[PDB]
Amino acid sequence: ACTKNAIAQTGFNKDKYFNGDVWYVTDYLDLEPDDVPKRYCAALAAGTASGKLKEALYHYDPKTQDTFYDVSELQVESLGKYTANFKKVDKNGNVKVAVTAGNYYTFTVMYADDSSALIHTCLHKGNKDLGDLYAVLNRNKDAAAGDKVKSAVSAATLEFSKFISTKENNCAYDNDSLKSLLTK
Ligand code: HEM
Ligand SMILES: N[C@@H](CCS)C(=O)O
Repeated sequence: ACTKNAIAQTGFNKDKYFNGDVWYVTDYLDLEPDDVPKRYCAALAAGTASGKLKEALYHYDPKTQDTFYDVSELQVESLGKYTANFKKVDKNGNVKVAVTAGNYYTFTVMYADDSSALIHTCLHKGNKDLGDLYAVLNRNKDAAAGDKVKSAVSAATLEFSKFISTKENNCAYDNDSLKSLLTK
């Protein structure tokens, strides 16, 4: 279960974050890691399509090859805090699993600038029991975390040394599909 009420960045710039470009997860902190953690790579595009906030997600497990995409409309709870009903889609946006109540994640932007971000997310999916996840994002895949985002990790009272890096995972990313999914 999730346990954190993450605080959104003061002065969060939504238009800059939701600009249609891609964010890569470079490091993450899972508060309830499984006994045997599945080391996935992940990226997202966040944008506005016809006035609606949207996110497209990409997950890739470089060992199992499991690969899946999602698209969500985001609903606003407050500035920088969203609730997202996801639908699983193929890379082209064709629906594989429809939106359903109880399948959603919350998403809080704790820090963001031009090139980096720190987010919190809580996933709810069926009758699964999932926990909090923090993620460091960068506009450049596998970019080393800079001082601004690392300081934000500290200011959130988290220890960056506890985060798991994706940068040495032999990750590959379908960024063109992520961008085009924003309309789907
Ligand atoms: C490296 C970072 C991440 C890892 C290691 C990771 C891992 C996973 C895993 C193992 C699952 C399968 C859950 C299950 O069904 O048992 C999953 C699903 C999911 N994750 Fe992540 N995740 C990451 C980042 C993110 C981010 C940043 C978001 C939201 C912005 C997100 C949203 C979701 C959603 C919505 C699903 C369910 C998709 C579906 O069933 O259609 N994940 N992730
Ligand atoms: N909260 C998720 C992290 C990946 S989205 C989990 O419990 O595995």
